Amino acid sequence: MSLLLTIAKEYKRLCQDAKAAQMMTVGTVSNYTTFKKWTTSRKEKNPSLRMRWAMSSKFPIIANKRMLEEAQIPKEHNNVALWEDTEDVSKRDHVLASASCINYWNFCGPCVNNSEVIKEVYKSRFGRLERRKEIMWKELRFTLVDRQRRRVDTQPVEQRLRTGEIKDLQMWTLFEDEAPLASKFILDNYGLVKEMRSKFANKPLNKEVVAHMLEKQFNPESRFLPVFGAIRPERMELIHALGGETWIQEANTAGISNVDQRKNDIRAVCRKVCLAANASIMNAKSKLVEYIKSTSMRIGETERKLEELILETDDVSPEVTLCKSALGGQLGKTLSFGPMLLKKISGSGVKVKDTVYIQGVRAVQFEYWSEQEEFYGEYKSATALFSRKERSLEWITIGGGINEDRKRLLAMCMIFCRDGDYFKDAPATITMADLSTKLGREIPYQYVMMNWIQKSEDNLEALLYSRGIVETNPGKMGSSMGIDGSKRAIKSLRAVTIQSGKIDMPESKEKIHLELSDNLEAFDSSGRIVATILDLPSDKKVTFQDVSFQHPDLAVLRDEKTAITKGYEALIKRLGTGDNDIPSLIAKKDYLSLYNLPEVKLMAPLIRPNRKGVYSRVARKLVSTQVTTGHYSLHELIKVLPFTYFAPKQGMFEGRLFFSNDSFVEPGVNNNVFSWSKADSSKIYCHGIAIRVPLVVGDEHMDTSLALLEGFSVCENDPRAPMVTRQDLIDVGFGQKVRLFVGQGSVRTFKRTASQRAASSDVNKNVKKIKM
Amino acid sequence: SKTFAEIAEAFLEPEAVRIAKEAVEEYGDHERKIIQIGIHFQVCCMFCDEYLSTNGSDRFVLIEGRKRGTAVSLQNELCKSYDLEPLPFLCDIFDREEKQFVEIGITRKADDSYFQSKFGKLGNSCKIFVFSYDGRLDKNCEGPMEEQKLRIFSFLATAADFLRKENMFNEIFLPDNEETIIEMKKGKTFLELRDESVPLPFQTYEQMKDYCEKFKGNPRELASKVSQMQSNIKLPIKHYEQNKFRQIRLPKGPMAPYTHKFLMEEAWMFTKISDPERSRAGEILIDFFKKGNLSAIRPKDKPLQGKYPIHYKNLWNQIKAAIADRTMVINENDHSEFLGGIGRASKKIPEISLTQDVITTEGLKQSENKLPEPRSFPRWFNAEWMWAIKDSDLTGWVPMAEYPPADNELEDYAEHLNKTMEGVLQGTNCAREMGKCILTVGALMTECRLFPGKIKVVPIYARSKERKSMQEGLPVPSEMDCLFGICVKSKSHLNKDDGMYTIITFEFSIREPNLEKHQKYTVFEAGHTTVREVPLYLYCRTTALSKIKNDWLSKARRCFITTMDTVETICLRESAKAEENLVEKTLNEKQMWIGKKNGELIAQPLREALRVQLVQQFYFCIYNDSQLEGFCNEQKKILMALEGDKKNKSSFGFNPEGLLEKIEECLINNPMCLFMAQRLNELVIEASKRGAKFFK
Amino acid sequence: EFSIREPNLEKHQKYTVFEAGHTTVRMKKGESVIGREVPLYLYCRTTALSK
Amino acid sequence: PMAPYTHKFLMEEAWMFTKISDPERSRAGEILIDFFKKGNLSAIRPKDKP
Amino acid sequence: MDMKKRIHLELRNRTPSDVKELVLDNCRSYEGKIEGLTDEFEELEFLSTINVGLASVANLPKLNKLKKLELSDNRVSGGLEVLAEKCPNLTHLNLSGNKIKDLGTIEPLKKLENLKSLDLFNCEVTNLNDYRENVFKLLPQLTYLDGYDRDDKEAPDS
RNA sequence: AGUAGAAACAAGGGCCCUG
Repeated sequence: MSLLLTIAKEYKRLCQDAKAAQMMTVGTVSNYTTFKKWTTSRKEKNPSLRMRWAMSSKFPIIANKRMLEEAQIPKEHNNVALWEDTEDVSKRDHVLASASCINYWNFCGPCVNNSEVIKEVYKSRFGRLERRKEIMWKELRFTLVDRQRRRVDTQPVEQRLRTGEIKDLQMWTLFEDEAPLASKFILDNYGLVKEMRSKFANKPLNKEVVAHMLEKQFNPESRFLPVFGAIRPERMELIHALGGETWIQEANTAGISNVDQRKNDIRAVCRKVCLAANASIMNAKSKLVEYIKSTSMRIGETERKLEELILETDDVSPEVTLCKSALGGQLGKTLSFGPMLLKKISGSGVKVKDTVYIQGVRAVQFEYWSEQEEFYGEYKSATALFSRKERSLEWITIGGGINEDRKRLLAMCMIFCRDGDYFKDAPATITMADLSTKLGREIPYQYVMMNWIQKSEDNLEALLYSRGIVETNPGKMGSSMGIDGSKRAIKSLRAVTIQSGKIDMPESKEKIHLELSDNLEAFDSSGRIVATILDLPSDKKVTFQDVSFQHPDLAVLRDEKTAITKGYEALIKRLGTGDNDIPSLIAKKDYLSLYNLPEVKLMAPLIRPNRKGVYSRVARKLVSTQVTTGHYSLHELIKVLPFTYFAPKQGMFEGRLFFSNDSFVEPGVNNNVFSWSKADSSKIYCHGIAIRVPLVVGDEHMDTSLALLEGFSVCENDPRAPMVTRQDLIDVGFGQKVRLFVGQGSVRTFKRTASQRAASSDVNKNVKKIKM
Repeated sequence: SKTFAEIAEAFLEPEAVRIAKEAVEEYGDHERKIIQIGIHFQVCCMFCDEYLSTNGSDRFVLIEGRKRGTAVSLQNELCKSYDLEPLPFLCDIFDREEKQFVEIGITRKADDSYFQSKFGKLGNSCKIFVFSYDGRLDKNCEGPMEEQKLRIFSFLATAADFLRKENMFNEIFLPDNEETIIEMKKGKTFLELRDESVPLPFQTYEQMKDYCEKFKGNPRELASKVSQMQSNIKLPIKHYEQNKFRQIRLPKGPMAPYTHKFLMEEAWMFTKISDPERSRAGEILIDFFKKGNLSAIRPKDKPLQGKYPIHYKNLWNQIKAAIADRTMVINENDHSEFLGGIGRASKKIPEISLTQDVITTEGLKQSENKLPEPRSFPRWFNAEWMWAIKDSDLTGWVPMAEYPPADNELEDYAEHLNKTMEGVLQGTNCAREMGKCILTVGALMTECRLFPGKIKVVPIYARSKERKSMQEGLPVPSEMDCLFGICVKSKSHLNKDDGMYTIITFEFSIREPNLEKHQKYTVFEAGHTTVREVPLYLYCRTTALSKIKNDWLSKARRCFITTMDTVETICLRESAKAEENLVEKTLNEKQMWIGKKNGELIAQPLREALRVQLVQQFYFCIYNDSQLEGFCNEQKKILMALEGDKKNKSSFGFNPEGLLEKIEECLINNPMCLFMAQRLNELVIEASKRGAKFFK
Repeated sequence: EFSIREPNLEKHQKYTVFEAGHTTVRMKKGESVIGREVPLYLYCRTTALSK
Repeated sequence: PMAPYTHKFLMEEAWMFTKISDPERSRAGEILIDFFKKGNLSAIRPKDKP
Repeated sequence: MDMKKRIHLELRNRTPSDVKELVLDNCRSYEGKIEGLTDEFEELEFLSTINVGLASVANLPKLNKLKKLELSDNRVSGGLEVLAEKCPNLTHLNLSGNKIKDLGTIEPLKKLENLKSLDLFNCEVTNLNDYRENVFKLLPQLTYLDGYDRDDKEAPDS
């Protein structure tokens, strides 16, 4: 308004100068950032000192002037000063004041209507508080603690994201007029944005603060700390008040934040799909990638794509590793040999060949590494630090707390190093059948011995005996391990050391881009294997909740419901741009041409034939009523259209619309067959399966340009087309051109015609056509 | 991040990433070019778009991703089969419905330069299409399919936004054909220097580069030089057991006198009851003035010791007068001017206005810094240490905040222990000195901030609370305001930190002085005071302060923190070894050595030894200087050697004599260092009865 | 327990309450039945018992 | 303060979903599963803040 | 969205003086307060405002020719006295889904002598004893209630 | 006078201002 005119006058006055003109004319807008630093630069060494030296003054604070006049803030209220008319040297539009004035404001100052929005701004900290309040403390005890150091997360966070995904989210929730082009993360996560926007809209707020708080709300604070007991963010946030080196405040904190359930579900899904793809013999890679992209899952309220969550988590499991490898997702330098965990500290080496005789004479190649190396190892409640040297376990130290775990870790370590005579001459019990190739897929002797150990405890005992046994020398009695896993004995194993106190887990902020084979075995720029499918449980049955296996092979439904779902899918795919589609027809109010679509003609056979006319009448009725005016809900037409193909008739409509398979849908209420919500207006749930509706048109519910962006695209710039805003963008015609401003310092030309194709296939196919 | 490939993987398909990687490896070019190529390749892909001809066959056939030789082979194969002319250069894609190759280009500059160069190079042989990240197109034929254009412009827009966000949208990562050679613009002067900073045997950076890039390891010469250097050194190694530590040699001379600004043991104070209304200093100093004792004082012109007594006397009279005027202000006279160092600041003399003749008149040699002089061991320190351990007839000397609520046993334990310690400590004498320093320094700092360029009057006081007897008698004991003396500042124009603003101290005592200890003071005989009647003395001196000292002295509550840390650590460590609450027992039973008496050792429970550590910390806060810093930094070696002796660890060293020298170097005219050094000598002596590595 | 009636603070003190989406109500309409959507509440409470 | 509700269940403020009774599934474990099949319970998703 | 944009959109260049009906359902109004309405709307005879987070009708401007209103899905409580002054020629009203605690709030509506039908569903008042009869005795001018007249006479379509 | 250290202060800018 008048303010706008004032800004224009100021811009004019400023351009009248020469230097300001040169700087606002040369270069791009990014220079602004630079200019933001050369100004207002001043620091202090000991702010505490200067704060005590300043607050001892009369007016140590600055403040706005007009805000005080408008607020009617007086001076010398009760013989105590609050401020005096002056001009600070830096701002030139601020006036000195005292701290007392702040109290005045807080006590007899202007009041806003409501302020509960704060609870949303700082939700993380109110969540901390609530989690605290729901705790049941317990007694206090004194004792020594085995505090292990390690990297963990201290901030419970749902839908952990990256930074590039967060920067756009802030802009799309607060500054939409200044928004950039729509990124994929937005189009995919629409309901999330809608939620975050519903709260911070039509409110008096400082927005920078909100953006900072959102960054904190989406950041898991990772720290390298000493830790004891279970590992959960709910605890690490207050670990300081649970136990130290000498004391422990017992307390139960198991039933809060429901975090690890999500991770175990994810890992179960990964295992399932990995096994599925393994069922193949030549395309398990593409099979797995398809199973991935053909799957989704729910998180709290929202539905997220699997491949998106997998690239955000940090669960170092032999399942997640494979997936993140298929999708080209980088990851850390962490190994996995069966159930155990490993991490290399130092050393090097290279592969080498050797053979062993299984029964009598049966040569079988097995490899090892020819050098000295050092490794950390972590099994359940047990730690170890060992070294391998030319097919031998040189030394090892342990700091666990259990005998069974100790023995299992030791055995898996001996195997990992091919130490012992068994690798020189395998036992009679094993045979060529147990060797490998369940159905052709070979197996190195390593995992062979692994399963041979997991089979019987006596194999494990014999393996331990394979390690040298001697008499426990004096003094070392405490640092010794028997066959049962006892901290001391009269005769103990060879080259072993025990101690109380776990080992400090190493650390490295490194990333690596690895690959894998057609047999699901990943490699890392070397002959080393980081993961496989033999190191995970064999198999198990589980009933996954809130999941979508929209893939034929990964499906249990029959042809009937599947046919219905595919008909609905095709009918939605006709929700795109271009004439002959339903949006253009609605705009033209051609409610009749919809009845003659081919998709309804393909779904018609599924309708109950003895009452198809009556239902048809009702459907057509609703459609006309919605179309003639303009007040429609897109989620109801897509539901009732399949019935409008036939001819109307007369009869009593009970209220339900049945198909030929005793499955119905009701017009207005959600049911198992067709459900949706105003929260997430970009999804349609049929038989549990989810369907993503494109964003081409927006009904009464959708209340922004976000619902139109999948209908637009970029095109060659045309200076003839007009320049408009983001709100009039809805009044254009399908196939038209228009210029527009995007983000900052950028103008382009758009056309309301979509392109459903992506780059994945158009690249993969064209590539495979080159390897011939 | 961490590599251009990972970056490209952000908005590209890893397939094209690997493709462009293998390509650059083939041509062995800088791997910063992974991006451009991938983009071109992906464009070609999204061009083909699974389009089909009338015969149901593929229309476009890729040539870019393939090898160069294979690509040329296929190009010639097609030029032959379809009977086309072979092109001189290679292309990217070929179509069948038209039977003419097609070349794709891309650029950022909004100009035709790239398309003009390409069209000159190839004329009109084949179809060329160059897109721009900002929505432009230049070609030599009809436009492509619509969908192709849309999908290409959209992809390019996203990529350009990403790059601009990563600051990589420059010629470096997106160069044209020509600007493909980036290099540091090595000038002339820089080279002239680089060829001049080379080590001796070489004389040009080229020789050094050739020697380093090809350097090979010759372990034998290395080991030989190692041994040679190992023979011409003869590094001494000295196991302490054989080579013991002598005692420390303290300096010799007079005794180290009192240095702290305020008196602690010899201080006498007048007390009154505190009213919440009158709580400021300028008020209490008058309240105490009305009853007449502060005015009853009337010193005489004959001092027991000191100098310039007339100035002090006149200043005291002026102080009384100002107090009577209800204005804590003083006028600038000759006396105050002399005591406040008003005009005794040097006068400046520029050299431009100086000649050899001016120097001869009045000698202007370089100032001969008169470093401090040594001192001897003070015999009055143990007295103060023993006096600062006993109660003071009151408590609450040091203000403290309140205790918050509690919900779990942990906070209960913490509160209990903290209450015990605070109640034990608040009753001592060191505590009243801490509170005195706190409040007086606060007042002085406020004054220096508000009333500079003006001589003021500030009291030396404190606030406390009489102890709590049983419920019998008068309950709810009252509070008390105590006054130990008077203080005065002088124009604290603290233009800069580390500055100096001279204060003056008028204190009250009932104990005659000693020349060795109370050397700087100037005592007067005032009169008598009650308790019966007793004589009165008036200790007077001069000193100064700074912002730094004022601030650190006001923050004198850290000693509590340190002491609590030590004690709680001991108690928790003793309680954990047995897995039981052993805190009260550890405080009432565990004995700690304190000192010697009659040649025997002395001990008392920790509950009473806390006071020793507290006084130690207080003195560290008081006498802190560079000397004490160096000492306390160099004494750790001795303690570690002692510990090694206790555990039969055969310690050793290279040159202990130098360590003793370094230590004894920083012992000058600072009582605390001397005291602690003598006590350390006594420690090693007493331990020699139980340990080695020490000489007598 | 399920409910379609928001609570009052006094009578409902031992109860923890939520808001669980919506539901439907059914009533006659001439010779047919209709359905009118309403909210839905969830009443949470703990208590003991004996034999 | 006023005396609050004490009984275990709700009398007047209650609510109930309905379905037809099958004598072959006349048990709690079966009735509950059947009620759950139609998916009206799964729709019950209480928000965080009460 | 927002009632302002919704309205400006519904007004496809049409003056706010020749319309006979308006709808603003599934919108939002800050502070539950009307925004964009004036006395310019004279020929308007129908209105529909549903699920807009409204809480009071104080701002509503005078509208004489209006003869039907819908305020369901909101949380209006104790603002019924204003309706008489602004819209005295009103006949049909609907409030199902709002915060109505007692019959005292509904007394002002007696002054709407032109009132014929009223709709109260899902409100607390309905959970009382002898509410339909007591209401009828309070508002004798009112004939239909929630779609049913005395003796439970189902009302016709329209 | 004094401070403290291994050099600095014991006001500084233009009759007026300031940490």
